Amino acid sequence: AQESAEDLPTDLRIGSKMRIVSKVSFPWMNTRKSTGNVIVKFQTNDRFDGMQYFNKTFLNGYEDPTVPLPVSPMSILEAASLFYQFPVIPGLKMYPRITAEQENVSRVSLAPLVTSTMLEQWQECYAELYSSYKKGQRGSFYVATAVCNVLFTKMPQKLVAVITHTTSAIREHLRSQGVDFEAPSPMKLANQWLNEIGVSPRTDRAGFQCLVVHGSKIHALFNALMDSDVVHEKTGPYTKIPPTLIATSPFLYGQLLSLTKSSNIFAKAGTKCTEYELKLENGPVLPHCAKMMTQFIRSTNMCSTEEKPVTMQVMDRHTSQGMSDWTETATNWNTVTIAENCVKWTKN
Amino acid sequence: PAQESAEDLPTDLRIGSKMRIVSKVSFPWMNTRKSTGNVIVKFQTNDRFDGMQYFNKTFLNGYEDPTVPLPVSPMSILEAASLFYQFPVIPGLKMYPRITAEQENVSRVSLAPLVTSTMLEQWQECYAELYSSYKKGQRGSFYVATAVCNVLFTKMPGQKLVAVITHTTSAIREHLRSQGVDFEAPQCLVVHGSKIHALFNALMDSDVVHEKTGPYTKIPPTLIATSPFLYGQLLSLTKSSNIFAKAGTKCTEYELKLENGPVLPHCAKMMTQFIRSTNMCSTEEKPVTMQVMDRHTSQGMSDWTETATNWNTVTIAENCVKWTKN
Repeated sequence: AQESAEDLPTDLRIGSKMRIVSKVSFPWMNTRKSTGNVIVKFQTNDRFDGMQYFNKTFLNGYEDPTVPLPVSPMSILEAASLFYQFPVIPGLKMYPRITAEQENVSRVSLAPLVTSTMLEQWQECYAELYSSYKKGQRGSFYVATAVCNVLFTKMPQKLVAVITHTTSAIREHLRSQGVDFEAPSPMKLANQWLNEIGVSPRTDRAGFQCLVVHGSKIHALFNALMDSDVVHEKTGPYTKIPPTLIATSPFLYGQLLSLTKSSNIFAKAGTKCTEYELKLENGPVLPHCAKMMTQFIRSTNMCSTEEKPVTMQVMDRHTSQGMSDWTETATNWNTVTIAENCVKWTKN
Repeated sequence: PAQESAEDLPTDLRIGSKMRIVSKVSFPWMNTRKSTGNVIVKFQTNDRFDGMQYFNKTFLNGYEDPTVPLPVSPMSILEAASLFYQFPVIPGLKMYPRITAEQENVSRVSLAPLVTSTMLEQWQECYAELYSSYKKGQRGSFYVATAVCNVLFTKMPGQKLVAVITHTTSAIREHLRSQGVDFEAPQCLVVHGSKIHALFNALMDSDVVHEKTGPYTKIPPTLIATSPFLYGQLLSLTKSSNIFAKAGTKCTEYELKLENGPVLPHCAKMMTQFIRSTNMCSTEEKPVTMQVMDRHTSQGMSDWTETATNWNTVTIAENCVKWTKN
C-alpha cells in the first residue's frame, strides 16, 4: 500500500548511495536528447554560496530551519552534498566499515610514526566531540566501527545512544565491559539424581540485533569505545586505523568533504520517455541530504507536470537497521516519489 | 630609541613560527601552584567549544566581522585565537615552515605512490577552488608556503587585488620571468591586477615548487586560510605555560608559549583582547610583554600599504600599546 505526507518523512539510517530518476531534464543538460554521459558542470559563485548556506544552516550545532535560501538552485544541490569526517588518508575509502560490506579495497602500507600519531590525535578528537555532545550543546553524531554503527542523539532534554548490527558475542563483550541496555531447571535435578544414585556426573543467537542506551548509562559505552581491541582492528586492510567519525558541524581535526556527482541521459524505443539520471556516491548519505535535495527539485519546477513524477532511491540502509525505531518522529523508507503537493512512499 | 605608540594593536601581516608571552602577574589557571617549572593549561567545560563558536562567527562571511559579542568565559579567547585551516595534512609530519634553509631535522616519512598521486589530484582541485573564490568572490585573503618561496594573496580596500612574494633569489626571479610572470621589483616582489592570473598558472604548473628529492619528495605546497574550504582541516597550536622566580628576588616570571604552526594577525589581536579582559595589565612597573619569532622570511608582506607595520615585540597598557620601532 501507499503512504503519503506533505513533506519528506525523516529516516535516520545512513546509506551508501543515492540515485534520482526523472522524465524532465536537469538545467545543465538542456542541449541534448541523445543517449550519453553528462558532466555536472557548476557555474560562477554557486559552490561557494552553497557552502555559505550549509554552514549558516548548522552554525548553532543543530539545524536552523529558518535560514533564507540561496539564489542559484545549483547552490542548494551543492549544500546538500557536504559533511565533516575524521580520520584522513588520501586514497583509502573510509565508509562502509563493517567487514562484510567492503569490496576488496587495495592495501596501503604506512609507517609506525604515521599510525601512532593518528591514534594519538584520534583520542583527543573523540573526547572533544563526546564532551560537546553530553555537557555542551551539539545535536548528534555517528561512529562507524568495524563491527557496528553507533549513533548519539537527543530526544525532543534526555540523551539516547543506539547501536546496530550486533552479534551475541558483541552483546556479551559489552556486558563484560559493564554496559546496560534495554534489549528488544531439570538438568540440575538430573545431575542431583545421578549423584544421589552414585552415577558419575561426567556421564542465545537471535541473529543480528540492535541496542538502545538511556541516560547516565551512556558514559560506560563511551569508555568501552575508547578502550577495546574489538573495535581497533589489529589485522587486515584497516590495521591500526581507528574508527571513522562523521558530523554536520565542525570539530577539531575534522576535514570538510563532498560526495561525487554524475549524470546520464537515456533514450529508448522512439517513445516520449527519455530518462535523466543523477547520482551521488562515495560517502555517507546523511539524513539532511534528502531533505535539501527535495528543495532542489521543487525549486527547479520539475514537478510542473505532476502526471510525470520524479523518484528518489537511497541504498544499503539495512546495515544500520534500528536507528529509526526509538521514536514516532522517524520512519523507515527506501524509495520515494516527489510531487509539489505531496511526498509518497510504500508501506514497507 | 624610537619608542612608538598607539591606542590599539598595529597590524603585521608577516607570519610567525612561534609566540611567547611574559608577565609578572599569574595566569588564572596557575593560581593554586606556587613553585617553579611546568604547569598544565586546563579548561572548564564549555571553553573550547564556545571559542570555536566565536571564531567561526567572526569569520563567517570570509572576512573579519569586528562586531561579534564576546564569550562569557575569558578562557574561550585563548582557544579561539589559535585556530586555522590547512591543507595537506599527513599525521606526524611538519607542514610549516617549508623553506629549506629554515628546517630542523624534520622526521623521516615514506609513502606509497598511490597516496601521493591521489593527494596531488586533490591539491589541484583545492587550489583552484581557493583562487576562484578569492578572485571572483568575497574571500579576503589566503597564504601559500612552498620549498623555495612564500606567497600572500590579498585585496586593498570594488577593490584592487594584490599578490606578494618573499625570499626570492636571482634564479627564482629569472625563472618567474621565463614562466612569463612579469612583475614589479622593489628580496620580495609585488604583482597587481590581471597579471596575478599568470602567477596563479605558474604556481599551478611550475616544476620548481615540486621537488623530487629529500623529505618533501612529491608533496605539494601548503595552503592556509581562516575561513573554511574544501579538504581543509581545522587545527590548533600547541600551548604550554611556565613559572620562575627572578633570581631569588621578589620579582617572578609567568610564561605562556604557542608553537607548531603558522602565527597569523588575528591571533595577536585576540591575544590582546584576552589580556585586556583578564585585568592582568593592572600593575604599573609590570605591563605585559609579547614576542613573535621568525617574521624575517616573510619580510616585505607589510610594506605594500601604510596600514600594515613591522614589529617583533609589543608591551601592553590598558589604554595604549607601545613598541620599539623597527
